[PDB]
Amino acid sequence: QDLYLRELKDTKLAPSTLQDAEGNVKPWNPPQKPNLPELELQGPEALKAYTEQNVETAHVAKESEEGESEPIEEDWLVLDDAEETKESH
Amino acid sequence: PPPVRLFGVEGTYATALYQAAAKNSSIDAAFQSLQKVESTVKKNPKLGHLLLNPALSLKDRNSVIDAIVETHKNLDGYVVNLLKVLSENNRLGCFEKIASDFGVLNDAHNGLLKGTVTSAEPLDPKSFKRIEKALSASKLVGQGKSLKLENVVKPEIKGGLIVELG
Repeated sequence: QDLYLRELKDTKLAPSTLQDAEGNVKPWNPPQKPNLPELELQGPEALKAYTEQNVETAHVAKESEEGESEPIEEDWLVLDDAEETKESH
Repeated sequence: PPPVRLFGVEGTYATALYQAAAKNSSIDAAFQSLQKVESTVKKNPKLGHLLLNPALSLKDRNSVIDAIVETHKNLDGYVVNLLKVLSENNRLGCFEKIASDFGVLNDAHNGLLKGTVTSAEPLDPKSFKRIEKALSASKLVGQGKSLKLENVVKPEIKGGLIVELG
């Protein structure tokens, strides 16, 4: 149909100008290529953790806590304390 | 049975007039007095349009109907009785005059604008609707070619919405 074919033409070659050709758009002043492709590509990381989300900051798992291998001082006091607690058993 | 019921709305009077007059011949005879009456009413801007007002008294309504009929024998036929009956039953029947015309067309003329994607104002006065339609359309396109503008084919709106909504 002419109304279909003409619509397809005006909506395809112009769609070519918008997307399929890097001619941006004459009717609209700011091209989306200088707006979306790189800066708004940081919009994904603007919503994400910037230079940190894609990066995934290095955080190595640490060691758990222990008694510093100290039986010279902790063992005797622990024994006395446990025996004192045993006085009401 | 009439050609098709006109779905009432003060068209009951016109439907009954068509049926009764169709008991007789009273076809061109009925429509002729009606056309003369409507022309007479148009011929009097006031007193014939302000006469088509609810405020007219019953004596006033009968008198106005009689005066309209007084234009010689322009009110010949059962249309006189119908006008008098409406004079007390329902004052306004100019739409009933158009409905009587519609019944006359249904009896003899038929036809209405097609449309589809065309806003043309043509007519196809023939009983059949499988032959003359194309000739009428092509003629009205190649002759006159008036303001048949629907602006654009609605399919433009259709495609625009279709693309714009995924």
